[PDB]
Amino acid sequence: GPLGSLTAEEMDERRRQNVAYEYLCHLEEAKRWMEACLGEDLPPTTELEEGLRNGVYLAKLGNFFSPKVVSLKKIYDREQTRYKATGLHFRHTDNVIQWLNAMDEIGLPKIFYPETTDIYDRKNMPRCIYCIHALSLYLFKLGLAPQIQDLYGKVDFTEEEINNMKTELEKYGIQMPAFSKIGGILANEL
Repeated sequence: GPLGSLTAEEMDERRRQNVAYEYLCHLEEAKRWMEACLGEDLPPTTELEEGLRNGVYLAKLGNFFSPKVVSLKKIYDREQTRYKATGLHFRHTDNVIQWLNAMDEIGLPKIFYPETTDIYDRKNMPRCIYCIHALSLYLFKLGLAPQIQDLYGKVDFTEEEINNMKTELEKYGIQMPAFSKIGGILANEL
């Protein structure tokens, strides 16, 4: 059975940083929209990056709408048991490559062509989240898929995480594009 404790406490009022708090908050949404249509107990925000890095989620997303472009039974029994054990065995990444090919379904530009080098990095992977956000309008373009809503700022976070966020994107130079203007390239060059 499940477990847990009973505690609650905070420091700041609303948040510490705007850019950082925006990043974390975004993740909380990316999972809400994904499960909103799919329907499955997904991991938390602090572990989200740990669940997305796995190709298992890369194929599941690239198969939920385009199960053709993506091979079948690519996922490792969709259990990710061996993963939690130690981590990636240079086999899960395979599912990632497929997801990248899914773009060929419509012929998206290069701006939406994330590399595996970023997906196989348990420290930085903005192109991953960002891309997942654009996928919303993508399907909504050649289909009638739902559109992600914007309401970041309803779920607070820790001080060590938020502060660490802006930090990781202060030296590594994490490209922070405008989520408001994502479908501006593919729209021009159809």
